Amino acid sequence: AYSNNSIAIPTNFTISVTTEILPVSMTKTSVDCTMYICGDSTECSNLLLQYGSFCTQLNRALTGIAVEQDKNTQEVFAQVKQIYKTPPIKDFGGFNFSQILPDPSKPSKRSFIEDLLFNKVTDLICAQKFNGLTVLPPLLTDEMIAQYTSALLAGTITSGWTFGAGAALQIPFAMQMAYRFNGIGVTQNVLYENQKLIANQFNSAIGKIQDSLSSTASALGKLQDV
Amino acid sequence: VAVLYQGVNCTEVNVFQTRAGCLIGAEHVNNSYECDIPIGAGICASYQTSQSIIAYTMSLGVENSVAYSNNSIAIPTNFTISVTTEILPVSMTKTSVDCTMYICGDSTECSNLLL
Amino acid sequence: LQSLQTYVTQQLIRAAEIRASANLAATKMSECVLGQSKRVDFCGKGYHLMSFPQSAPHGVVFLHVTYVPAQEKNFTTAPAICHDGKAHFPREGVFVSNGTHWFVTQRNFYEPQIITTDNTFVSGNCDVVIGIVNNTVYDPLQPELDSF
Amino acid sequence: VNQNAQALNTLVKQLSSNFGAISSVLNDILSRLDPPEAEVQIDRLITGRLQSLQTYVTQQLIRAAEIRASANLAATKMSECVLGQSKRVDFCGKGYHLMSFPQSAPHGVVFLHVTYVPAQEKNFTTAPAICHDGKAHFPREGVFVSNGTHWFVTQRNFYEPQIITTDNTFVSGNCDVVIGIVNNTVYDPLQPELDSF
Repeated sequence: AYSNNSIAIPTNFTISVTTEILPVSMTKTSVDCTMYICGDSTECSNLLLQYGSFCTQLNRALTGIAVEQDKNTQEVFAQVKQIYKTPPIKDFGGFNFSQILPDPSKPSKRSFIEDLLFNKVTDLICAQKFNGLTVLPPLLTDEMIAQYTSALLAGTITSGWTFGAGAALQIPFAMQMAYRFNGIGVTQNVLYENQKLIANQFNSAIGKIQDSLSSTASALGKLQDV
Repeated sequence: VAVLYQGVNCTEVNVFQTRAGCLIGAEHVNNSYECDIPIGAGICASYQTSQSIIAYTMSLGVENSVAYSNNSIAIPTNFTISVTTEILPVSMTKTSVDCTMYICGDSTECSNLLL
Repeated sequence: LQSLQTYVTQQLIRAAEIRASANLAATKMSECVLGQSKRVDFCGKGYHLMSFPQSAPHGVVFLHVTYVPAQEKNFTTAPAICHDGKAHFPREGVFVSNGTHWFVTQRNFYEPQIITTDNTFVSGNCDVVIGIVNNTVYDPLQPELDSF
Repeated sequence: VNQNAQALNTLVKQLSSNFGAISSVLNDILSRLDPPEAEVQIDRLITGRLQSLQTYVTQQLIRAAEIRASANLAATKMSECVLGQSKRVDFCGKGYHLMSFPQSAPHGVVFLHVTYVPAQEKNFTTAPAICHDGKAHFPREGVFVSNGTHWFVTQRNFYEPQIITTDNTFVSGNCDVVIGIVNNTVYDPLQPELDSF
């Protein structure tokens, strides 16, 4: 409807949580030029050396790919050099983060969500190393990239927007949403009066995202395509 | 110098074994420091102390537990103006290569075969 | 050698594609996670609030907490209120009415507020404004000075 | 600069490779063997040198894609960081951005960014609201702070203690809803002015 004197203001809202899958790096592989022609023979070496430096430029090229692939993970995964920890006593104002927070009782540190993300994507590394394609392991293992994520989560729960721009400043998360609503044009009256309703909206949204990732395995297809 | 082998255990061969492969000439230290020359699979090396090359686990930085409470808040009482440095490329060398003189110059038969 | 050269050239093209996706993920890592971005449909649908990273093989998964309004109701508006002959323009928000009394409220949520001197401001006069309506602006100092 | 030097250097050195022929110099082959048997060696030399030139053009186009991604990123930092003021975090560099000073450099540009980072911090006691006559008060800009004695109003970015007044807060709701509300006395500036009058 279009009228000069008519206006619509929302009387109620909802908090939706979505998922966007962006690939970061791929598996680094470097193939040697002499063995790809043949091994244990001088005929491949004499006629292949007769073509000059082609092996050297293609090898330096694949090495350059493997170094930039470690550097892309370095500019994304680790933003800050300071590790943040989650306090043992948790009062967030009615929010349940135990699904997205790592579980220390597991032998490897991962969350309940990362446990499903590792299981929904299909040793194969040594199997590829058997045919002559060498897979070099990444500089950052799975436990430390997950530790970078748990550090960034623990900082958002505790320090909020402060540790990105400087030293970590402790702020309660109940007051943190007051600044996040004041930044988008929402009065903090919505937070302080409806906080109990927002707790059930967020906890139900996290349960729906966990159900979507568990029931639908095609949401990770962006990485499966890679 | 610490010689590193990639994707193989120690066969021929301060001989240690890591996830990246056989690493000879370096020492393994259980403590963890800031990385200098990286390798892979969470292990790197640096030259420290009668000094040699030591190999160690990736340090993720200083571990600091920020206190959190309902009524606790921290506000900064002072500030610092810092200048950082960002280097980005813009232009690269402009190159133009001619087919006849680059492949075969001063050759009439090869210049006619290129046309 | 030609088949291997085809492989390396195709890998270099994927290196440029994976670099465009990694720098886009690093940019969304800085704006969506550490701080709060006011950009629309960058951090995802709705008004952005917070982003939660999660480790995933060869990538990263973001959980975006956003503010999406749901229920609304049609109200009667007006750009200004004419009281003593000079226009009263809203400082923050808009003028709304249910058909009986004019209210002042923000655009992102409905929180009824009476017209006072602090929620509006005086600029210009009443003839030059198109769509201005007449009402009575409540003076907060009038009953206080009368009681004194 | 090293990728162009190494690319041009490989591009020149491939002329010295023989590519399966008798010699890399065309004068020794054309001055000895007859033209019909010699044309086979010339076709193998052109195809090999040709494969090196198409390899070079493919690497230059691929490197052209990275220099264009960096150029568009440089134009983006040039737009947001230099002329205006970007509120994006960790775009113009660590900290709250202020201004950027560009500097010419060979085959690129260097940006000098002025940032605002806090230094000293001090732990304070906070409350979401102030309960006075039975109706709640919320801060308009900033948060509520206390040193353990009196409740103050200050900004989040820096500490400027202020007495709770009616212009520094706004009246909404009541005291039985907001969790963590505290009781205090809201100062009204009209009272001493009327007492003096």
